[PDB]
Amino acid sequence: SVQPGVTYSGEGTFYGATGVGNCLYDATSDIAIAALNHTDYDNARMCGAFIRVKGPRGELTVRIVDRCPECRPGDVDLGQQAFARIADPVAGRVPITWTLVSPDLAGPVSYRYKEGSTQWWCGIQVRNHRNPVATLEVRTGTTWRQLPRQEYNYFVSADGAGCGSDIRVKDIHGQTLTDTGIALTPNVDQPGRAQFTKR
Amino acid sequence: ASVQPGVTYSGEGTFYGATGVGNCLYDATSDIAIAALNHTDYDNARMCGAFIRVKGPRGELTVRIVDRCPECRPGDVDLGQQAFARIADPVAGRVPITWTLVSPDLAGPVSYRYKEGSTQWWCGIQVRNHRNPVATLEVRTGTTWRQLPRQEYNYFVSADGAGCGSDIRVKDIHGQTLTDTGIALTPNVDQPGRAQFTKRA
Amino acid sequence: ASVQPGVTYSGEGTFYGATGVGNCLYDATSDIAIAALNHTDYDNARMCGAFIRVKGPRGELTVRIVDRCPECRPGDVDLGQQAFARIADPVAGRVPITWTLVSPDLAGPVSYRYKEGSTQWWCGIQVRNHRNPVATLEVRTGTTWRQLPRQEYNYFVSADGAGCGSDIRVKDIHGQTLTDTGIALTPNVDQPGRAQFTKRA
Amino acid sequence: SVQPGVTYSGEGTFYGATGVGNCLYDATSDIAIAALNHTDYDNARMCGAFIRVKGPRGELTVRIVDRCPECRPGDVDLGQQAFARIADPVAGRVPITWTLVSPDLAGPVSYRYKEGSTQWWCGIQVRNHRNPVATLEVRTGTTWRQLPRQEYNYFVSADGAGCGSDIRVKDIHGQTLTDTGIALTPNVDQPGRAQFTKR
Repeated sequence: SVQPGVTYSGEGTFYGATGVGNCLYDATSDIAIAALNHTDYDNARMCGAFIRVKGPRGELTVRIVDRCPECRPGDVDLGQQAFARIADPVAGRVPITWTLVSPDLAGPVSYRYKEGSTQWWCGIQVRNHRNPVATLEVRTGTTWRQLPRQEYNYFVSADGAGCGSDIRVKDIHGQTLTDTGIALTPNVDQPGRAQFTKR
Repeated sequence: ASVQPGVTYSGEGTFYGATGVGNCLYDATSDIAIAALNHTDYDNARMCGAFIRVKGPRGELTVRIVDRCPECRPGDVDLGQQAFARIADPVAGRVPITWTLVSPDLAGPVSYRYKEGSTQWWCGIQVRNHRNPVATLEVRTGTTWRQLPRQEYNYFVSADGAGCGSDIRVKDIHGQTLTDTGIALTPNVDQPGRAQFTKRA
Repeated sequence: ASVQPGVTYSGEGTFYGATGVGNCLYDATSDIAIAALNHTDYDNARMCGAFIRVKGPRGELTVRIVDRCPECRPGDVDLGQQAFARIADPVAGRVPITWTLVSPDLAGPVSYRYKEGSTQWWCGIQVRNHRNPVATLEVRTGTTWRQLPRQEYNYFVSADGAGCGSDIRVKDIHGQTLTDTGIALTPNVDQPGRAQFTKRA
Repeated sequence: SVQPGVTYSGEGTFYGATGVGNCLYDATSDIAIAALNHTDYDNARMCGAFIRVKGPRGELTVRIVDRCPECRPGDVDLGQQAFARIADPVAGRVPITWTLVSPDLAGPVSYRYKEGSTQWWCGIQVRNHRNPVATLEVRTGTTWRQLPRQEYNYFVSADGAGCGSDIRVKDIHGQTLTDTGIALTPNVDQPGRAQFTKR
């Protein structure tokens, strides 16, 4: 699995990325985006990860927004303009190396309840996270309940437990941020009060 | 993450020739109160070592999960032969059951076991004697911590050796973390930690 | 193998900006009647290229499956935006639908496409223009045949190159086999076979 | 995936095999049985496969009856007495090489309906097959329906379609055997009329 501090080798390709994809983020005007190969995508664990990709002609930090099912471990399918920053587009497929980075990013994490969320059933997506998210939990009285991440990058409470309650997220470095006062309001990005530490 | 505390599940109970060995990679035991859990609820070993109180037509018994039943449906439990006779007529073969996760009295702290062949270059760690089911295990890497993915065979594995032999911390399904140090990198020896998870009412 | 001929399914229809590219690895198309199928029913690309007749409040439309929708539930279809408007009011966004597999009129035989980079050491073959969903693909190895496993990206792959460039035979979900020869080991070119699967009433 | 005509390398271990296991076969007095590592087991595709295993002290053909989740690709967890034919039990873990074989085996294939099979739901297991089975289908009028194999080595018709009808099985070599007159009778092994070719 993808780990910080490790340089991976693979192949870079490109596609018509818009920001929509398997991570269920919104379309973006930012070109520095990519789909990650299925293996490394890891059931959305790498959604929103920033990776710095080196190609024959340059390097660029991109955000993972999508999954590439036919790409092999180590492979990255960059957006068309992102690819042109690191390689000649005529080459089509080029050697790359890349690493997971913890970049500058302003503001706190935010939370988005999935369409149709209520106290009976809900899903939560984390947005604006500096480092990849490992887990999400919701408070159930005196204890907390982990919500399983789905490949489409929402953490789901299938029976509604904890929906509308306190939320806490833990990144891949082991840091936990706890958030109160997130309303049970589908389709709105709600800021928390903290960001993960820049590593 | 189907199985949740505070929920009563319905299903069918069957039995098999359980010895204590199985998909959770625990040891043979003389204890009767053991069972295999259906694949769905087993949940990639998240329910390994869980204690569930099972009610059948002839009684109730708290059993620990030591194995996985691939053909059993959600809600189903394949009990050890002697455990089944405590809650049902063995001649029946298959009976209606209800069950729930429990947080029982348990003596001693959690323990850790390094997998055969573990070194600083590759390792796996199994948790033993945990009062509540374990959700996650991490090892310390300098100033940060690294999650080790649990395999279906109930070891949390560090494929590149990072954190092997370092501090360990485990988080149960209720959200409580226990941190342990001084666990030596010694394969196939159970080593006690400092504490047990809280008993949940 | 959830989706079966002769069965009608209920679910929810939504829409997305479909261009024809997607998880089935087909080419961009100007055709209206395309859709993504929910992950469960997509079934590891078994439903790639399936034709389903979808009914919504405004009427019915036969669409071909070109993509997979991971967040959609069993029974759900994520139609192309223009296709959706044939069966429902786009302002509604999400509508009840019913649908079933169809065996439509289709011109010409099946065709085969070797994946980029296919050689004697590794190859993948995609089937195109098939009237009914494909179940299996095999390549001839001397006196026997070898199944190539379908990947979720809708190529049947020979991981070690065995049978690459050999005779090919495909079996549809109705159990009919078509055997084809003379398909060259030439990546990125659609090569026609000699026959189409039977039209099923 | 496991193919004929290839020599695989791995490690041999042993366990208390009785014949019961992930393939849902019955207990047997034959000691020449083994569990195959999860990857090569391949969702029961290798259930009932015969593999010839060479260890440091001997060679033995065993039948796959079970799955070993912690074993790596190429690894075989033999029954205790089978292991003792190819290695000293005190060694515990030994290098092995093995191949998929098409051995002598008498009688035709047989079929077993799973407990609880009816016109509304059924499962079918194939027994006494010389070569591994790839697919099983049941006849639905003028067409045939593939039944998906489960990891527990029954092919299941979730809605009962084809249950009690004609059955046909195709082995990994591409040979199809068709059988009529198999009754919808749970828990009995019913012989077909043919065996797969000895390759």
